[PDB]
Amino acid sequence: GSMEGILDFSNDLDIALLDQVVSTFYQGSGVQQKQAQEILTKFQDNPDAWQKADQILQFSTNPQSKFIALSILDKLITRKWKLLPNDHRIGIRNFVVGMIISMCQDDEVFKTQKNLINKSDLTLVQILKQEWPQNWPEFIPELIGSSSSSVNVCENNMIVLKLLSEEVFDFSAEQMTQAKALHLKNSMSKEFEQIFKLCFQVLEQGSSSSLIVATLESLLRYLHWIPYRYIYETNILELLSTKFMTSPDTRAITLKCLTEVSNLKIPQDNDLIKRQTVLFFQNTLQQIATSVMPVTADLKATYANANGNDQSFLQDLAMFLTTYLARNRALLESDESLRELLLNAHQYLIQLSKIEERELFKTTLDYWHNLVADLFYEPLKKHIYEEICSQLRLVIIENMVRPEEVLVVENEIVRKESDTIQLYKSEREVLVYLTHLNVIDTEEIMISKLARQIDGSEWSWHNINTLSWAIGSISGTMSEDTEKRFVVTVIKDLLGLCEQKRGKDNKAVVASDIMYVVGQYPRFLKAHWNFLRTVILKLFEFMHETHEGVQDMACDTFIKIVQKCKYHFVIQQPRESEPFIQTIIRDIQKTTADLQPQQVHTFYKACGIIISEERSVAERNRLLSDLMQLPNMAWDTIVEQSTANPTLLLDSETVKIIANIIKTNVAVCTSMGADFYPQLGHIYYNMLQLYRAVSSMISAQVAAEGLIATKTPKVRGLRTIKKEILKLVETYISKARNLDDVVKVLVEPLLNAVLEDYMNNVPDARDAEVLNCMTTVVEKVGHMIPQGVILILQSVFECTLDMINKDFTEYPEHRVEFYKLLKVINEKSFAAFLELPPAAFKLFVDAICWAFKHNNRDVEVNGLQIALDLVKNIERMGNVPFANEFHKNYFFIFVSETFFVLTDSDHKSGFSKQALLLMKLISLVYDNKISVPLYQVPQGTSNQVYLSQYLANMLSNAFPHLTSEQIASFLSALTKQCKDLVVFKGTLRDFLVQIKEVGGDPTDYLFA
Amino acid sequence: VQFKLVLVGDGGTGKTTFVKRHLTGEFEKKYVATLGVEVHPLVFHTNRGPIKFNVWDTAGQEKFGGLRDGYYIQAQCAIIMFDVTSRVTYKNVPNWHRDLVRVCENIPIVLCGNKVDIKDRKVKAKSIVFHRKKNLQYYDISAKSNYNFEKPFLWLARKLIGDPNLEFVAMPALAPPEVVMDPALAAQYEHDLEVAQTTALPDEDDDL
Amino acid sequence: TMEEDEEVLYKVRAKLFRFDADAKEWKERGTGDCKFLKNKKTNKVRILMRRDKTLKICANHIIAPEYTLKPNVGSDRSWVYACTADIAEGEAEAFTFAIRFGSKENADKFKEEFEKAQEINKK
Ligand SMILES: Nc1nc2c(ncn2[C@@H]2O[C@H](COP(=O)(O)OP(=O)(O)NP(=O)(O)O)[C@@H](O)[C@H]2O)c(=O)[nH]1
Ligand SMILES: *[C@H](CC(=O)OC(C)C)n1cnc(-c2cc(OC)cc(C(F)(F)F)c2)n1
Ligand SMILES: [Mg+2]
Repeated sequence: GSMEGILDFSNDLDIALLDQVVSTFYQGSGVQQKQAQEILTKFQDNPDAWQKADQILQFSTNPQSKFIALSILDKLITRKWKLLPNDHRIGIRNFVVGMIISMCQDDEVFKTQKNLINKSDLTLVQILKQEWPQNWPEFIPELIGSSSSSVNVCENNMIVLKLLSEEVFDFSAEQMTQAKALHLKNSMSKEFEQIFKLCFQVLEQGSSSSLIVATLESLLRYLHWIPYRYIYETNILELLSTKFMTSPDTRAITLKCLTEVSNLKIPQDNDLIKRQTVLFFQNTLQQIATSVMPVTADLKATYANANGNDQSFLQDLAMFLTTYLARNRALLESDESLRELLLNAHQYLIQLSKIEERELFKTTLDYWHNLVADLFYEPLKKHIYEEICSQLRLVIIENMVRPEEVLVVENEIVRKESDTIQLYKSEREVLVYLTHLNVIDTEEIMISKLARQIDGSEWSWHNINTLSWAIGSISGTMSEDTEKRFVVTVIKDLLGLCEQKRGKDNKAVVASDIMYVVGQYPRFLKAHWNFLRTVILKLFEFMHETHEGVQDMACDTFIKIVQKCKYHFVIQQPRESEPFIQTIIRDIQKTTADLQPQQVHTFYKACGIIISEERSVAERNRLLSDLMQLPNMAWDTIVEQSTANPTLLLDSETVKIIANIIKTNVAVCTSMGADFYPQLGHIYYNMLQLYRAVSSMISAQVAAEGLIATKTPKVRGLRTIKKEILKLVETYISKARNLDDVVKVLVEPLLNAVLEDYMNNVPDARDAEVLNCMTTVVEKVGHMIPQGVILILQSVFECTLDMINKDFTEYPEHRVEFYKLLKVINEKSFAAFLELPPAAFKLFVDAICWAFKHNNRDVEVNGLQIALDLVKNIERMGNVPFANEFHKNYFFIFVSETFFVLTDSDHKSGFSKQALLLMKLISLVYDNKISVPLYQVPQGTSNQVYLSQYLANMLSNAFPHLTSEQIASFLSALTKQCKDLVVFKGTLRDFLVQIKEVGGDPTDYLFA
Repeated sequence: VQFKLVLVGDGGTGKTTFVKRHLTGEFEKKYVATLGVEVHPLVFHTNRGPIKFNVWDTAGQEKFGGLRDGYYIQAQCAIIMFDVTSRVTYKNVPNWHRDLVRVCENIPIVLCGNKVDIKDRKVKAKSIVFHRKKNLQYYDISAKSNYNFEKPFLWLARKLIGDPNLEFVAMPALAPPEVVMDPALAAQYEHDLEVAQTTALPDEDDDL
Repeated sequence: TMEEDEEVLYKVRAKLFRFDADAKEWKERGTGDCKFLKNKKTNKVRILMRRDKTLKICANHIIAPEYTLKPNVGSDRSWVYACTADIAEGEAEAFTFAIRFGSKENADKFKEEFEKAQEINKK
């Protein structure tokens, strides 16, 4: 409607109309709410709206209206406070203070408008940040006197002091300059004795449970910084550890306060302070035992029921026990009168450890790892926790989570990512430690747990899985002899389960467990060839099974076993007619008949691993020859049928066959590295012409069908050919040892194939993979092919820049690969850039600065690195025309661009390397490493002086609310510190604080 | 049975993409910075009846902050979201949680590490611990992969309804009507249909 | 839940899109099990498909015999077809649906099952 009326400030505001807009926003709906929101924003952002704050806070019937009004004062206080005339300041102060006392003397407002008082308290604190204590020296002494007058004022001042403590110590770092935070930190420290006094009396005196909670909430923030004396030389620890643990209204905040206490490093030579650290632990554990739960309570059941504040308190308890014991358990390990206290606390953690709540489990597991590592090195300690650890052995074995390798899941046994992965690794680490602490007890549990799977006593998928994963995880902890017996007595026992469970679902389950275990015990397989052979053969059988999960895992296991047992497949073992590699290669086609292509490739990759163990070149190159028989035959047939009739590649089934051929080569080359060259030479020349062939088909299709053709299966299939080919070459060159063959055999036939085709193709048909391949080539060979690097630059530089220099989103994969390529070139073959024409070298600089302003960190970090290595490359040239022409033409471009990203609040993630770049630039001038004048100002003037003038003028126009003195001091301190990075960073960070407010103090830049 | 849900976090983290994914099922690849707040109703069907969230999807960019903490008043639950591929987004979680619990002192809050689908993950799992001392629930999620995308709401619904065994349940499937095509525009619903045929489906390299 | 009195003729995992005619884009509607349900009282066959973890309906309409499965320019494993009465989100709207499967074989089997259902409804 006409909700917009409140925008017109020539009127004087209709408070009733404001409150309707507000109500229509918060309580409203649909479009009316969507229009009220936009009107309120415009109202809030009007620079004059703060003059209406007074009258909204006097006349309004709506709390939300007063809230937003205070939102408008907050923004004035934080950002333009020092601009106001002094009269308006003391005006706003008295108004804000007056309202707070006004709302805290009306007992009904104090209860019902908690948010609006809290927001006022915060607003008052913003004033203190600007005025206290230099102008308001009597704020605190008044505040403590004012607290006797009323009970509502007393607990509200506990809120103001909590907030003040957070704003000074907990959050000053990013929001204040170092000098100002130092200032308010000291100002509070000097006046804390008074504050603590009021805080201790209120606690001891006892009173309203609300005032008590508020005082404790306030105490929690003091404990982050106040000196130890206030905690240990008063009686407050006995208050927190006894009185306040009993009432459930103060119990939550008390446990937190006591967790913060526990997280201090006491002067660990003071037997009187050690006494008290033990005492408040003793008291707190007694209060839990008598007022909440005994140690035997089933905390899993409690947590699952989630009555009231149970889950929160149990989390809070877990945080308290783990924090404390991790720091102070040594206090309890010696005195025998404290032994029961030590164990009861740990038995609580045992009970906490079987709650079903992942993020809590991870909390206690972090502690257990801390404990077991200690018990594994510290002499004479583990015997204390013998009882605890046997319990823990059980908790972890019964809650093992699925490892990466296992690829079958229940939904229905079908085929969780990194959150589970990390958790499993953390359980394994504790369980390994626990196994080393008592290896008999671990086996006893595992064997008997497995003995009861045979019986069916508690057979289930969950039970057999966790047990199978625990067993696999402890590989490497037992003796080889006990392992042997143990391993043998986990497989056979596992076979008499598949033998007797039936119906696919049950057998894919045991199949995944048996596979995980055997794949985890390679040392056993190495010494028992006859069993190893039986496994690989059965693995080959699993590759023929209808269940897709089993199939996929059999391949992952095969390659897993092989990577550890390569050498037992390369030799002719006893009992055998030949090396087993030869038997595997022979039946390659039958073994892999039912596998999907990408599993077939994994199979070939495994054989490549084995082959690479044969040291005799003649034997290996024959092995490689044999392995590649199938795809080579298919390659010869498909090249002779591409030779004549270049129409044969229109067939989509032929496209897929070619692709799978190249991927098989990619897969074997992955594992064989430099040993793959003979096979690459066999296909290189035909492959690169196939690459030329396919390139034309794609170009033809785009012309004949339009850009949409790139989305079609036909063309996408042909682009896969080009990509897999580049990936093969990139793969080999990255691992090659014989670089002279790379340069003289591969590189130029490669460049001729891919470069012109990339430069002359439509953008939507260019392959970013081309760039990635070239990056690898330059990295490994660039120093031997200066003309090749030049050609690569001419081929890809300008055209791909035009792709990415219109926005920040189009062609994301080219964007990243692009600056990857400019980085390596600038690092390895800088000469290629000196050969650029002046027009192209300016585009290069433009391209680098373009990288700065990316928010994508792949591009942003590379860009900054390029700029840094570029400067370094120029300076190594010394005093030479190009270096002088560089500085004159581009020194200030980089400085001003670096400053832009440092100050624009949109490139925070890169602050460190932007600071590093700007510091080097400035240190060039203040080291006189720039021998030409940087200007076009009188004669003889030093570059150090001109830089000062340039920067002072630059910042003044980009930040006109800064005073001349602020900019004068900032640059002075910034240039003095251009060899001290951390101080340098601190000065820039002080600057970024001051450009968000008016009235910044120039002396703050002398903090160093 | 409707609750207010505030959704805070740094810009680019995926707040609105996550909500849109629940409203329509779509995945939006374009980043169009939210301006102030977008309010959306969102309903889930549980075994304890329907539950409705009024999701106040807040803006992350400071230059578009709007009323800022003004959006938090009378909230009954909240999600804080960061970006596991951007360390600084996790660095600021203590700042979003700061302004959120000064206005809402006692509400269930979920902490979400979005974008776990990206493989070059920067914020490592073992380093995510802010939720411990502050009694927040934490989940790895990905609005693009749908990984754990259900869980923030399921947890919150369990905390507001007060039932730990609350579960999502299948809607009733009304019997679809019998409608014949309109021959007046049937000659024109090849226009609207050819366009669709010639516009390639997104993400043809996914598994589905 | 309202599928007591229905038989499952076919089930397949699939992703379903809807075409926004204004913005020229395909937008995902849901991913889950696509079911062909034959009502045991009326013998009419419907498509009903729910999302994976929320189980919300993202498609519910008769497999009308008027409908025709067309291919998409960029996929060999999807079909496009017009739909004039779909009550997934409430009131019977009209849509242009694309549904993609995990393989070309799944798509072809779907097309077979789709018009087998069409003849059943033609009765
Ligand atoms: N790879 C990936 N990208 C995601 C995911 N979720 C969101 N995005 C992407 O992140 C970008 C930001 O989108 P958006 O949802 O608007 O983030 P936002 O935090 O709401 N922005 P703002 O707070 O400024 O309004 C989009 O490009 C989106 O595609 C995800 O799970 N995975
Ligand atoms: C279980 C049979 C089964 O699950 O069938 C699936 C569907 C393929 N089963 C019985 N025996 C094994 C077995 C035997 C082995 O002898 C060395 C080795 C393994 C392996 F898992 F380690 F490969 C399995 N499985
Ligand atoms: Mg958004």
